[PDB]
Amino acid sequence: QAVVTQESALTTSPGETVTLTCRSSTGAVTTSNYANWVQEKPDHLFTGLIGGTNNRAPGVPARFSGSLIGNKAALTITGAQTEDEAIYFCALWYSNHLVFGGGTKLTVLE
Amino acid sequence: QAVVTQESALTTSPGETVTLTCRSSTGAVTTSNYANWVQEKPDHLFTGLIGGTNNRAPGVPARFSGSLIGNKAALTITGAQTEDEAIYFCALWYSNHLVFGGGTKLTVLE
Amino acid sequence: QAVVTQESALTTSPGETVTLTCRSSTGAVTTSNYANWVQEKPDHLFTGLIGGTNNRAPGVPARFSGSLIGNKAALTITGAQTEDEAIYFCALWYSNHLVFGGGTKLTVLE
Amino acid sequence: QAVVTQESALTTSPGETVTLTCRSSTGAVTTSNYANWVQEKPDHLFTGLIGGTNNRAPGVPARFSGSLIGNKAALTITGAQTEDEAIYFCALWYSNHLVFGGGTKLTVLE
Amino acid sequence: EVQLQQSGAELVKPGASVKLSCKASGYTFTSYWMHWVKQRPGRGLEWIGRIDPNGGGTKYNEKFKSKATLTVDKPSSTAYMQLSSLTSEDSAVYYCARMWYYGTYYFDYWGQGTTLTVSS
Amino acid sequence: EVQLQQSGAELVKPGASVKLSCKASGYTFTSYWMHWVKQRPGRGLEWIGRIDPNGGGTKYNEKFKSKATLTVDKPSSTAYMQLSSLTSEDSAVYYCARMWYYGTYYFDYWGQGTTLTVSS
Amino acid sequence: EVQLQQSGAELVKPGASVKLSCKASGYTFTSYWMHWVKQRPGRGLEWIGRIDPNGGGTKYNEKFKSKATLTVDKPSSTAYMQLSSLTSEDSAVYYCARMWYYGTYYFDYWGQGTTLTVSS
Amino acid sequence: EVQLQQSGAELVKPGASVKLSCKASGYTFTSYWMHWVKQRPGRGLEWIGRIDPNGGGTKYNEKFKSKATLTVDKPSSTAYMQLSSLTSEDSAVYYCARMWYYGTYYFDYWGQGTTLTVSS
Ligand SMILES: Oc1c2ccccc2cc2ccccc12
Ligand SMILES: Oc1c2ccccc2cc2ccccc12
Ligand SMILES: Oc1c2ccccc2cc2ccccc12
Ligand SMILES: Oc1c2ccccc2cc2ccccc12
Repeated sequence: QAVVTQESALTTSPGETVTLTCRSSTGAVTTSNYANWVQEKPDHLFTGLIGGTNNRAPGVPARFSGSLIGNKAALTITGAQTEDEAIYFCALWYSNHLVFGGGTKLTVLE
Repeated sequence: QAVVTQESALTTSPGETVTLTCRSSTGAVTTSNYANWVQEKPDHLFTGLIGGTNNRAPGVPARFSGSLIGNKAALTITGAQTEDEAIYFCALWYSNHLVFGGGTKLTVLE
Repeated sequence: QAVVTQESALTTSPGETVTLTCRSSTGAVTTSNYANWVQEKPDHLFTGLIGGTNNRAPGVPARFSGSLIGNKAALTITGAQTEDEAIYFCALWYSNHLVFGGGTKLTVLE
Repeated sequence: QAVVTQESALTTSPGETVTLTCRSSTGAVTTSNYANWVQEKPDHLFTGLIGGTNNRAPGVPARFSGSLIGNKAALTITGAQTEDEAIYFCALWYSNHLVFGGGTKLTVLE
Repeated sequence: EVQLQQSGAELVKPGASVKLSCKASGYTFTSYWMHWVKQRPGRGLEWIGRIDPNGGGTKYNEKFKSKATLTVDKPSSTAYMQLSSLTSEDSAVYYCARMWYYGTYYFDYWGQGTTLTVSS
Repeated sequence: EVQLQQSGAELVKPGASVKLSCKASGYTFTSYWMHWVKQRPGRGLEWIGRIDPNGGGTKYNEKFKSKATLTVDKPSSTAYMQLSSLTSEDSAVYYCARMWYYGTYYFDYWGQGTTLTVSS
Repeated sequence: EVQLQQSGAELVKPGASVKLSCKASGYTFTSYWMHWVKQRPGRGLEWIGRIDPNGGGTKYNEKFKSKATLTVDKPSSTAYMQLSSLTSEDSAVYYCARMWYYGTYYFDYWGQGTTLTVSS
Repeated sequence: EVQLQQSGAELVKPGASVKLSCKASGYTFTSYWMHWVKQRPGRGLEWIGRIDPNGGGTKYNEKFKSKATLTVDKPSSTAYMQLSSLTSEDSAVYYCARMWYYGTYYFDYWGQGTTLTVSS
């Protein structure tokens, strides 16, 4: 089956820029995958940040942006804040269903 | 049996007004149900906010108010604060016993 | 066997005075019981506050005091602070071994 | 097998100096053990502080220092801060593999 | 406030019978009503029974109608929950809940919940 | 916002069939798509199915293709997930996820997730 | 302060025997007393035993009187708890607790608690 | 920084074989060493293996010497852990840990840990 792989955790500082990657086990992540990025904060609260590779949900700041890099999809966060500390999951569309990665825990200190 | 249904989570902002609904599986929530609203905060602490549809516990601010809307009971919170972030359960009286919903987690950001 | 009973939770305000009780199932709590009071805070951290009914551990403020009241031992906290929010367990000595109650969770708001 | 023993918890104050010890069950902790000290903070985040007895990871302040004392390895923290509150694990090298202690929980109040 | 008072924790073993208590600190038992609510982790809170002191009216359900029973106590003033034939499945936190519903103001104050362990 | 609406919790028993709901508060069902995602503790989130209201297109997997089924509802406007032959292994939090993917802007708003307990 | 010192964690297997230690940093063993308290999740804290160094007085209960045993140590100065015939049910955090009770001031300082795992 | 990179999560079933990866972002594989550490809840962290890229030196223990095996990868540059004959007991978080130990300064940066679930 399709396995999605992302890093387990990245530590960062406020005002610093961090990148989260997401690879497909089937080959390249392409725009038919419509790469999804969803922030999870404590108590199982999921919030969709970006859909279809690079499209922002209403009121996600422009500091968050998605893109394809090489064979992977990337989520980049510019000028990290302390409020940005969460678990960022990647979900890829494979024709008719999503497949999720394990989620990248982002630590901001502090 | 009687099943009570409420939303699983609502996200809000401070100073903003939010509404929590509670439906009966038996038909309309009526005033014989004496709709109960109980705030739960971390470490299994339950506090009764409103009983019998619209009656406040001593020292619940007037920003919290219950009512019947259509076939459902509603709890409305005016001018949300950050301290308002909790799990709000609905309990309905069916002749001789309460029946609880799953609880609506309210997130305030922030 | 000997069962020790205390309240499950008390809610309080800062600057306000709260009392925690502890009863013996064998009869009166007496000074041969050397009533013990131990504060527990998150991550299983236990700190002995009072031993032998009324004797303070070094540097417990004088706001904490133990005593016998009727057939129960009491712990009273004067001028509650927000830092006082913890789980207060009672332990009684029955000749050669302690026996613990369930612990009274104290909430301070806030 | 090789068992590593450290204290379960030490409570401290800010500006105060605390020491964490780590003993080998095989004999003395020696410099062939390359004593490792790794801070763990909530949500399973491990950060290597000191390796090979006394060598700091880049940007660990000079307040943290490791050493051998008697038959044990020690980690000493000078001028404790509130941010220093974590679980400090000791790991010893036995020829080709690490062996971990249980981790010393450090509480700073506050 | 006004406040409800339950015991912190109770330990029992399969087959035994346990009683949990619910005290009113500063009210009228003769007017009002009482509930018992079971919270297990991920089962939410499950409504169990009721209680009336004089003649009586302690009402359960055709799962509770057997081992689960509720009661009152006069000179001190307390509400009771009994669990006969304790099972390992009975382990949870039991909440009692306390006042008004007569036609006056104000609200119940949910007890703090009794943790029942079974068995160790 | 726009927002997704699911029920807080549902209780079921092994062998039974349960239905979970997903409501759109302020959108167009006729344009968009819907997912159901199972989160168990330490299994992460497992992608399950899909849904289309008109003719249909509710797509699962050769583990889900049996008891797990998805659906829509017109006059009110709701998406459905069915779990036939409920097992104790089916206990988890099921997330529904909601809008766009037509060629316009903006994003889905993940529902809050329905906790399904089985059984007590 | 004064402070109690226990080991962080111990790993054992069913059938084996384990010993847990409790050190005094800056006191008099010859005057005082020692406890061992088992905390399991949701069992609360269960009182177990005692200890006296000279002739002796290490006191348990007719569940503990078998595998559970307590002790002292002179030149270094330590209190002991033994668990013979380790079971998977023995897995918990064991607290030792430390000073006074002679007729002087001040208080015990509860150890940090030894996590015993059984088995992996 | 410098930083270690592992996959977030992997799902497997009893009997299968899984491989977990550990990447160096900005270092020299030819100089240094690599570990794999299993953390289960309440088992703490259990040291497992090792690895050397050229001829080799991947060292385990007479419990790990069977299904557990470690490795390297050259053109990309990665360390490997294999779990053959996966069991339900193998479910944990596996940490890889990364640099120096040659005779230079500075320190390893522990990976973020791969959550292995088995099975659902
Ligand atoms: O005990 C109760 C209640 C308890 C909780 C909520 C509503 C109630 C309504 C009641 C109405 C009549 C008699 C008793 C009642
Ligand atoms: O429903 C969806 C999606 C859902 C989530 C993410 C990407 C999607 C792409 C789609 C493309 C075509 C039709 C439906 C689609
Ligand atoms: O060891 C102890 C105690 C330990 C804890 C609490 C009270 C105690 C009273 C004691 C009285 C006499 C001898 C030993 C005693
Ligand atoms: O890989 C290692 C180590 C890893 C962790 C801690 C100490 C180490 C010492 C080493 C000494 C020689 C060779 C490899 C070594």
